Amino acid sequence: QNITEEFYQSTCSAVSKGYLGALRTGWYTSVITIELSNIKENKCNGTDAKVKLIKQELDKYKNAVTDLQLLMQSTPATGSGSAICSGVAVCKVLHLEGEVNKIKSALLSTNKAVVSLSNGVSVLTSKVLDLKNYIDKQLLPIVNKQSCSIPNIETVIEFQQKNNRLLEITREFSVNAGVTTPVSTYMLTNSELLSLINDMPITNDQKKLMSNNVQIVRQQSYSIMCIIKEEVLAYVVQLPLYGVIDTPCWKLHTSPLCTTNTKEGSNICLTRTDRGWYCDNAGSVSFFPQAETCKVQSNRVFCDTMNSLTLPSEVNLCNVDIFNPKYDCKIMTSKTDVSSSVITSLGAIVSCYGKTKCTASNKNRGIIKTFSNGCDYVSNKGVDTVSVGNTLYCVNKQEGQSLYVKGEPIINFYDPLVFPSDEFDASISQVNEKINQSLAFIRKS
Amino acid sequence: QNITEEFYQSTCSAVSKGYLGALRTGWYTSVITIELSNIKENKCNGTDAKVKLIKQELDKYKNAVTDLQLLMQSTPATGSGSAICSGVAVCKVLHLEGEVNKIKSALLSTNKAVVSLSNGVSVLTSKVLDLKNYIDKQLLPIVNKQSCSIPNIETVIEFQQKNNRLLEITREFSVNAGVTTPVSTYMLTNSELLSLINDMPITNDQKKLMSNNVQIVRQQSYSIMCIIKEEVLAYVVQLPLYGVIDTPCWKLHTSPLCTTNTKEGSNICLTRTDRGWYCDNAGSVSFFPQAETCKVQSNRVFCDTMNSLTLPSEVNLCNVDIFNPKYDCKIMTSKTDVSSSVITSLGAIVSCYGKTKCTASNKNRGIIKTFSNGCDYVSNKGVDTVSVGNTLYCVNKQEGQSLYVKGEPIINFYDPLVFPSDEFDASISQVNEKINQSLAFIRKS
Amino acid sequence: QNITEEFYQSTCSAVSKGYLGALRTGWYTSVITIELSNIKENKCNGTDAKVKLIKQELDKYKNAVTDLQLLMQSTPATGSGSAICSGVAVCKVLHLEGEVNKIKSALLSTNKAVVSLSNGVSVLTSKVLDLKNYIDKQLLPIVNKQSCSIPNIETVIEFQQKNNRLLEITREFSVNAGVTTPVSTYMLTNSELLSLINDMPITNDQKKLMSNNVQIVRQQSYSIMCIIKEEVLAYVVQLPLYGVIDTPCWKLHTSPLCTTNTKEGSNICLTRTDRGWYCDNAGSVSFFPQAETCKVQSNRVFCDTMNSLTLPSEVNLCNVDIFNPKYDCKIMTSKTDVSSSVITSLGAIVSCYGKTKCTASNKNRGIIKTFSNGCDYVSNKGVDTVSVGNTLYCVNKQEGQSLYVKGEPIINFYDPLVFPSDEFDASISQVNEKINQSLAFIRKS
Ligand SMILES: *[C@@H]1O[C@H](CO)[C@@H](O)[C@H](O)[C@H]1NC(C)=O
Ligand SMILES: *[C@@H]1O[C@H](CO)[C@@H](O)[C@H](O)[C@H]1NC(C)=O
Ligand SMILES: *[C@@H]1O[C@H](CO)[C@@H](O)[C@H](O)[C@H]1NC(C)=O
Repeated sequence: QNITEEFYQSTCSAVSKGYLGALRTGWYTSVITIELSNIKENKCNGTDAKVKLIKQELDKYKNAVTDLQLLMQSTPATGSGSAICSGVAVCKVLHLEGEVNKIKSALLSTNKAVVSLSNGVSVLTSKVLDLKNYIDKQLLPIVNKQSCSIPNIETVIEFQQKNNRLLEITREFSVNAGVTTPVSTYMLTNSELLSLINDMPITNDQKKLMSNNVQIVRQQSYSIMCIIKEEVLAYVVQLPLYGVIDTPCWKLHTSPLCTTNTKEGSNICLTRTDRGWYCDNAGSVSFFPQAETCKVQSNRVFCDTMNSLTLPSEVNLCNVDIFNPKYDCKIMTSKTDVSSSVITSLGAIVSCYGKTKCTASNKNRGIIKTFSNGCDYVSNKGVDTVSVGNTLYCVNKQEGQSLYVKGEPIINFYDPLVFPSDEFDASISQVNEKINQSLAFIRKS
Repeated sequence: QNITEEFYQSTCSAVSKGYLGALRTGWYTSVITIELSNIKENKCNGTDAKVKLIKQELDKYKNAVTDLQLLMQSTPATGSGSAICSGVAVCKVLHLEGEVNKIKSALLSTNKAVVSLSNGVSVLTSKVLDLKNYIDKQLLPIVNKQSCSIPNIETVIEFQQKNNRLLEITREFSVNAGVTTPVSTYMLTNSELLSLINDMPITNDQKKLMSNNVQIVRQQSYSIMCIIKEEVLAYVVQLPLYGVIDTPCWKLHTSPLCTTNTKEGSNICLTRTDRGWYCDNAGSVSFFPQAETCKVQSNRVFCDTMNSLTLPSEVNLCNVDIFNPKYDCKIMTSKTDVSSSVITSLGAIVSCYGKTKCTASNKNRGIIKTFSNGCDYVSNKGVDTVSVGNTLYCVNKQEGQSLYVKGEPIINFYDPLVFPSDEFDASISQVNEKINQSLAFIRKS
Repeated sequence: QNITEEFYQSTCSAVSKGYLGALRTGWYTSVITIELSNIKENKCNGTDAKVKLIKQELDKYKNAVTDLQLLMQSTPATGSGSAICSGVAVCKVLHLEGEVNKIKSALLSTNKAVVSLSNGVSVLTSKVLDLKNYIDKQLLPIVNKQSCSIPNIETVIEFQQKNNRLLEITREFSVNAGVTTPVSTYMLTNSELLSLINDMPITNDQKKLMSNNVQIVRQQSYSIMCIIKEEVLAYVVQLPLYGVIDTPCWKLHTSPLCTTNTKEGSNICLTRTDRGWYCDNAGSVSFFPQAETCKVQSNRVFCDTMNSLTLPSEVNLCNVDIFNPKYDCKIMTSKTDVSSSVITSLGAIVSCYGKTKCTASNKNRGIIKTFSNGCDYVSNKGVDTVSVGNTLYCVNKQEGQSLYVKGEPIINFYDPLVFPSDEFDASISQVNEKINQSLAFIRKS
């Protein structure tokens, strides 16, 4: 809906609210088959140029098959094993006798079909390429006589086009040990992906979500290689199921908060930690510390709970009262006052320290705001760029309302002499405990 | 010019000087257009193989267009938004009525043309592919009658070649949400890029710089997707403008500096921080902490100020006097004495501790130097490899002069009992303050 | 052989044993040549469509050559220079007069041949593509008369197929500054790679190792561009030599170990550091801290000593007695008790703290184990998934024996009041020294 922001002058942090999250909680697996032709090499008296072209492209087909075979003889472990049991379980059933034969029978007359496998799983199977019909109908009469028949030039071109997708799939499955992500258009065309979404047990509102964000769905999908057996190449595509929909989400931005004394060696700094994406999830908050685990489109966020930490909902109270006893808000300390800026969703935090020249400009008016020393913020309303030293950042021109929440910077409530200035993973109450221990050591002395 | 190095035995660090830097300070945007053909699907009585091949490749063209359309209906946010306002501003003008019509008129007779847009911007527009002329002249008489005309086999091949670039551009813009970097040869051929450089408002010496380093220019460029409207596919290429040229640059190398006592638990360590690239920039120093933000060719360095910190020029004094009061030189402390090596531009720093077997060899002479415990350095003059434990590093055979600056290791000026051994972001004066506080706690006790 | 595991309840860590390692200790270089045709552009009266197609593909060949030339005029430095001297040394010899002429003579009649170069190096050279013979025999009579001869349509297609590999090689060498890794099938086909392995000075058991793990070999190989000179395009492929074979290897898994008091602010935490792969190597242990430097297939591990640290073999004693004086086992401390899990090779460590809902389920039985607060472990025998908060991890279904080594968690031997709770790189004896210093400051007070 309406994206809003709140800059907290006291902690040098901003919160971008109003995003609707879609969290991955399940997987929907589907079998993608390619019917191949078991045609060991055949040699006939051949010289005409069309026959040579056919045997060359046919040799590229034979090698793609032996290569997928050496990929499946020994399958190297991947860093994705913790996210693919759903699909590996389908591949293990397919290796059973008769299971590849069932899908070969269901897709005998149609391209798409639901097939009830062993393990009681009603999976949706599909056949995106048919090389067995093409090689056996158009090519075998051409290489399985005493002397080769002459194929027309249209067949030579059509076979290079059809065989291409097999080769590109073989290239991707080979360089990535059978597990590819994102799922490319070679693994699944956009036309095949949307029809696959349409044939899923999800709400009509959920099909609209995935169909309008196909690139994000591709980036949160996996393609797993199964088996080459009985003239069938099968591989599993693991598509995301978003069990959490339209959940409130926000993004925390933090920047160093130092004191602005003029004598070096007398300044202390604090920075809030755990910046990133937060989403309400099942009575708790799902936090995403890595930056690439959440894709954003407009007001919408797509996260994977695979790379999240589960925190109590009281973690949001670091945003309204950082000194609040229900949650131990985390900070880091240092004496490292280098100027920097963070481009938020609707503005910019600027931490200006020392002699750094910090400013905010409009493209036609020029410099419209000069930051003094400390931590400050400017909205995107009327601002295009922000300069810190020799670096120019661009402000997001997204529509929304910014709110500047005035307050005394909390770094000023701390005595420099007893401050712990090198904590790398501390907490507000931890630092206070270090101050009580440094104050007991001076009373005693 | 002449690359030189200075190893500082006192701080276990080396500085590689003599590089000439080219820092990105601006962007030069250009519009790249592809004229497409609005030919909704047309069906005629067709069976001949050439007609089938044409309709298949034509179907691949129709899907590439609907896919670029679903990419532009909802454009996902990227981590590059802080670096692309220059190009997003051109796309927003193109969405105005009449603006795509202007560039369609300027490139009616020629491929390249400067076009004055709204917003007073004289951008250089180009038309690298013409599918509207080819489909409407060679293909439409073939599918827009009662029965399809038979196209010759040369047309079938020429259309698969021309249509290919559209498909590869669609693949890259789709998997990357409309923003690609580096800019591939599909987005812009080397022939098109060099002619685009030649037609820029830069010095003759600056065109020679970018033309001789096209791969680095590609790696520091962005390709942004604009709009598909009125049979025109437009996308913006953002090329770097190096406002800083031939500026002095240097690279700092640091390695842990420990004491070499024989009893474990009695050794302390120090390591200089902020290793990376430094360049003189507008009265200050631009520091690049990330390693991949600066590309090196010979004596030349290409950095992006987007990922830099602006530091006072006194930061260079950590290299000549680390105990110097004008700048608080930063260090890290530990008791972690593991042997390691750093390959510098003209030699190697070796931090040898414990029982580790450290050496420097020549390919035909063998081991020519055995390092004892502590931090040392060897030039590339006569040295090919350096071995630390079970690891063999290769020495850069670049020509230059190395200078070994002798001095007492500063770790020896510190008493172990009161040393702070676990600081992760400290400073020379900070550590001295921790020593004064630990010395007041023992006087008191 | 048999993969086994040991979970140590006292330190919240697990060790996966039984892997056989293959460590890279050497390089085997090979020259890959492509004979090109020096045919500056030639123009004849041309209009027929086959001639146009030939000149278009020929123009793509001419540009691929000028592009490889601008790549070799100025070669940008790469982060791989410390691992490629073996191949750069072959390129420097090839630039000598007569050296490219020798390999051009040895591969005049055959595709593969061993060639003794200057520098006494008996390298294996190969010629994977012949464009000089094809252009000069099939194309030059077509563009080097007064008017162009008409080539048959088979030649037009065969030239687009042959020229393709040159263009794909030019694309990869251009975007990566002459050094590519992994080595793609365009640089070296699987058929060419296996024949290259077969012709190497290695044991019959070592050829079987590399031939059965070609994708891992590709990922641990480099392709380096040499020179374009006298109608010859040469580039060096650096293949790994595994000097260490069948060496014992193990993987250490660590998870935070906190106390489980009910009052926040009274809990302390410890986590073992240096998680990753360890292999016995030449009387010491080769440790691999980065996760991507070791590829695993079944019981087998493939590491590169380029990114390893050499540690004494006593480092294994942190696994049986962490309080052991022969090695100072490393830990990190905090007060950061967030629940998490680590999927091991044969089970899962679960660090459950606070109100987090931690469990282990079987697909058909449901929740079979509920973890209480502290650090615990569950084997893969009967367990499919493990849930921590809102995150579901998948358990590896690999066969092996797990051993739960019971013991009191060592975090309970520490008094909270004097514990150092913010160390980021500490050691067991270091922390004890901080406790002795905090105990002297309270006796004194
Ligand atoms: C520090 O001492 C004050 C004084 O009584 C007390 O109120 C506060 O709770 C103490 N802080 C901690 C973190 O124990
Ligand atoms: C530590 O004490 C000495 C003794 O007077 C003083 O000279 C020095 O400046 C002090 N160091 C710091 C960092 O305050
Ligand atoms: C701390 O003091 C005890 C008491 O004598 C001693 O045994 C121990 O070795 C000391 N620890 C360190 C790390 O010096």
